[PDB]
Amino acid sequence: EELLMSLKLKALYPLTGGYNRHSINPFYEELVRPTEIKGLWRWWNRVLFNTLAYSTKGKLYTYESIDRLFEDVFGSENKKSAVRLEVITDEGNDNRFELSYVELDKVIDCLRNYKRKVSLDFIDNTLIAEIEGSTKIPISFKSNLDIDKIIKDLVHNNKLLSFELLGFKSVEIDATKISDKKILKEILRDLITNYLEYFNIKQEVTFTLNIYLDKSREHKQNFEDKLKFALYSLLVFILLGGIGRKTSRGFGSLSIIDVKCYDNSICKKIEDLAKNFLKISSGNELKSKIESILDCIKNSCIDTLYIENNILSEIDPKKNVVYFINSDLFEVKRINDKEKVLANIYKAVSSEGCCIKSIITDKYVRKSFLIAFGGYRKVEKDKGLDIGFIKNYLCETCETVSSFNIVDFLLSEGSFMSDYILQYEHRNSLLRFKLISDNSNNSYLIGYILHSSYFKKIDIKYVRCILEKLTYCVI
Amino acid sequence: STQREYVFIPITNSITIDVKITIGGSDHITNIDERGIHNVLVITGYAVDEKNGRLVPTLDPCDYVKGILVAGTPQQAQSNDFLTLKLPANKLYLIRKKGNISDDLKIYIPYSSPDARNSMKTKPVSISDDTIVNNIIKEVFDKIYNITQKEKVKIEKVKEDIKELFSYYALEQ
Amino acid sequence: STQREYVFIPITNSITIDVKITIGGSDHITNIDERGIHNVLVITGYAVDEKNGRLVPTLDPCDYVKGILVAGTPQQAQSNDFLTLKLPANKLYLIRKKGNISDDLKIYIPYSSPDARNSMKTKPVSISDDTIVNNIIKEVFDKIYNITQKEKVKIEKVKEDIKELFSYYALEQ
Amino acid sequence: STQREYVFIPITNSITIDVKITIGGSDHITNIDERGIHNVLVITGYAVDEKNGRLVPTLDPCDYVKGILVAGTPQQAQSNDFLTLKLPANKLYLIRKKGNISDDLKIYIPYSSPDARNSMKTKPVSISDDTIVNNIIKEVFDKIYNITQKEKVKIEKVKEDIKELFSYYALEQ
Amino acid sequence: STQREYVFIPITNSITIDVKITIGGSDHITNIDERGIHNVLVITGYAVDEKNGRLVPTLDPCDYVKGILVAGTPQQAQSNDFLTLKLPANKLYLIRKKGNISDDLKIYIPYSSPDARNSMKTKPVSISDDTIVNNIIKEVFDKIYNITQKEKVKIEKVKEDIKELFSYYALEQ
Repeated sequence: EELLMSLKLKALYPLTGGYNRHSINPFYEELVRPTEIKGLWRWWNRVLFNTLAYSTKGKLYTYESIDRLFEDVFGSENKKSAVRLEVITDEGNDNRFELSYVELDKVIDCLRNYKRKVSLDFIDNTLIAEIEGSTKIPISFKSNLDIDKIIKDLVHNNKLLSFELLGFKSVEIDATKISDKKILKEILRDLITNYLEYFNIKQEVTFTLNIYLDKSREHKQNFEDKLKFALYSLLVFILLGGIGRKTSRGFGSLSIIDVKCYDNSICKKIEDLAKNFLKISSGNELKSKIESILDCIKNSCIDTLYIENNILSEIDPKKNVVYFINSDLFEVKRINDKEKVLANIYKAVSSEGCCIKSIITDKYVRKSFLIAFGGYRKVEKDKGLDIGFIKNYLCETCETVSSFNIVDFLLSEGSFMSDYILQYEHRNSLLRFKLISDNSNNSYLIGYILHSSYFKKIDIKYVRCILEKLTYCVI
Repeated sequence: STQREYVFIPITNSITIDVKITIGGSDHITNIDERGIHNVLVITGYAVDEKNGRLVPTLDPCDYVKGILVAGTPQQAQSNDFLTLKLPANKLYLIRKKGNISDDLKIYIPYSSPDARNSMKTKPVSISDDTIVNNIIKEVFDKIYNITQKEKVKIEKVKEDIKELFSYYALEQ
Repeated sequence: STQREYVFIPITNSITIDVKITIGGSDHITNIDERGIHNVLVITGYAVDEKNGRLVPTLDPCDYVKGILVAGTPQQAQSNDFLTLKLPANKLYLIRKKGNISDDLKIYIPYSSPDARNSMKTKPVSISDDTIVNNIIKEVFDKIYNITQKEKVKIEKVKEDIKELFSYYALEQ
Repeated sequence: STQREYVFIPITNSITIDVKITIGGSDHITNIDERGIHNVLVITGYAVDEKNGRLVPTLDPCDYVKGILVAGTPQQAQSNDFLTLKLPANKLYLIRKKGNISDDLKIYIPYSSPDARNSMKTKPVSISDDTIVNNIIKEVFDKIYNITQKEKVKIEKVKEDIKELFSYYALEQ
Repeated sequence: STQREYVFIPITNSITIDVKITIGGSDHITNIDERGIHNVLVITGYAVDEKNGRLVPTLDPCDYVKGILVAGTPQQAQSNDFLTLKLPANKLYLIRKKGNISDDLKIYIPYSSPDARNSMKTKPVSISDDTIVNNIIKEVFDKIYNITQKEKVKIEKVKEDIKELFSYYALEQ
């Protein structure tokens, strides 16, 4: 009903996803999805709210109760959202992915009457369709988009990209039974489209995130307060997260290019806080700005008003898991070249990485650290390394050397949290890297670690400079 | 010509007579107003020298000391064992920074010798022992920021955060 | 016992005559284990001084320099200019850290005076332009390390590793 | 430097006269480390000529032969009809790669004049019927690899592979 | 700064000397890139006066004048006629949006005081009779957008919407 506040934003190497899991498809390109922005804003709002409610009342609330609490600004199945998102990309016109021609029919001959895997590799500036059955053929095509030979080697070097590329790189054809050139040609044509679309990575996407507020939602009970907290959290999302895939590894990292507030009584305390980022001379300046905006909420912002409402629900520390920001962990550096940093994040967060190998030794703690802070990791009950060592280091009781002790991680009595830390595949990373920029070429690197409810009195003192040394090595 | 001086917060009694100047000009970097302490400085890589309280250097970035900035130069009986430093007000790692700065500051750190004949086993130290707490609330914080019990009758706040905002690493030798 | 000296790796050739002994010890900290340089040290807060290349201590926690360290004795008519210190070998931010240590060692470090005369604006710089990698591989590595053509023959490894790894901050004046 | 020779493997055994180097030096690529074969070279765009076994250069990429490549000299009476040239060890197409080489490789290859008389239509040839292979592991995989019968007794690990890891194309003439 | 001129698109020819800037800058709101026009602008409650065409204000919500947006000042004949205004780039009802907004613009619209002398009834108008379309494609779409004939041969593609898109209202008394 009324334009609340505009934002000019910038995202670097965004890895947005569509139905085909790529930013481009035979029908359109979408480098930024307003749905992802809405969902990530809600996620960051919940994280920020738990940070608030924990830095005062030491409590933590379930995501259900929080979402029910904020459903006046964010809407639910019982109320339409009060804020409406509109992303506008400049030069975000109607492009798509066209694959004009691919010269198959020679890769098909070495396929027929066989059961061969067909890997692809795109290095050497040409597409070479390797065959598991020990055969290699180069393919000639001419496509709509032009892979800029910087993205190629970027994907080549970034061991994280080259990994998630495994899923768009091959098929296992079976041509023993009846197998005609037409369907084989279509199989490999779609394989080639899938591979080629992975390379729509355009650094420095600029877009305008407009936000409209429905004035009909007048001060129902605490609307202005909820809304001001939502805007605080949107700013914190722009300053601590990115959009798309692998945001916890540097990609999609957002940056503020300009901010314009249109309803002063609401966004006047956020437009200034955003000007507070349109220019950043040095790193510690940025770290100071971050801690300022973070503490500004924990005590300086409105109050503990609705935290005293009977709509919330305390978590069960053994069956629920929430995250919340910890201001003590906000390492900052300065980049001077982004691609190299994005490449070295791997060495930072890999169990055999030569930037954490040299920060943690005896390796078990090393595994442990990742398994507690680096998201899900495929653990095996087959070769001893699981036996005891990680099982003893994550244990909340039973020793006092591991600077991290999971709340409900029991030796041989693993009930839930063992089956979540070691079995749940979709577990985010607490250790996250963001790449920020001012309107000059001052590129920094926020490192930070989200605080999780499943920790039993984390040693903040230890990781505070383990994380510092990690930021040191990747830069 | 507008200098400043850095003062630490130990668990020892080495704080009282370190500088002469309490004003110098008209402003100080560390501040106190209704909310807590501002511009609390942190110098990384340095530990304290509690016996003759000074800053002992090491090769650790994890080594750090949190302290206070006043306006002045030390006692005008120094410059043989201290570390001066002219910085453009950016390279300083403040804490709870509020106001705008001069973009030119001269800082003075109480510096010491490495005494390279023993193993530097640095130890983390918190701020406790309300004896020394209540001591430094006035012996260095009312010797400088006297305002307490005139306008800063809310001295509990200064208490609240000096118990937590400060900590360091020392040598205990 | 165990004593070594740190050298940094700048863009300039201010490293040539600063020591008496090149080898010193049968065991160096930075062994070339066929994979490139190993166990390299990073120094935080310090910036190089290309004109008389040494290390000035900035209290900036984001400033840093990274170089190697090996045994020897740096022109014993010194220590009015070097920060020589012994440490239990673990406070070092040793990157590429391959093997175990002796849990104590003394070390020399080059050091320029405080020099509180100007605005210490710093500037980051890397090691590219292999022509400026040949001079070092001949004058810092072919000097200190005889590993050249005795164990590894594809020097290209350590060449790219020194033209990618060592990057630091210079005070540019 | 580096000098090596490649030996194809057909369904027949006409290669009783082969490379002489048994011990020779300290480099052999098609090693077998308790897991089967590693670093089998695939010469693409060729076909075998088992009757005087020689890789017949065609222009169709689907054609390929797979065989052993090791350090050695063919006969001291070769380099006449063989194909020989040097490559920097990053261009040859190996499989089951376990390590790299010294980035240099000069290999003799069994080559032929393509005999542009009878139009060379190929056919996939497998390696089955261990009745043949059972002697190949004594006529080739022992004539050079006396490693057998003393070091490793997981022989099927190096039998069932050759039953499927070894195949090629032949001009049928 | 940035100022825009509202060249409405009627089937009249009285719009020859209507700009004091041809292009001047590098930013036109209305564009043409191989698909048609963009950012055509509509102003409701206004009827042109094609007999010396000027935007006359009626209070009717069902009038509308559609035109293109170009940059510049009016003629050197201004300050009495145009209804200049500064809008925050979101008050613009732009048909066929393609780009973004400068977040604030100066617009000049050729405005005529209503001349409250007659019942100012009006009538809709559609742009037909390609003769006038042809002459306006030279008058404005070669004089403003000389990009025609440089790449754009699909003028009939544009002529199509010119015959369709820029309907308007005029008093026609």
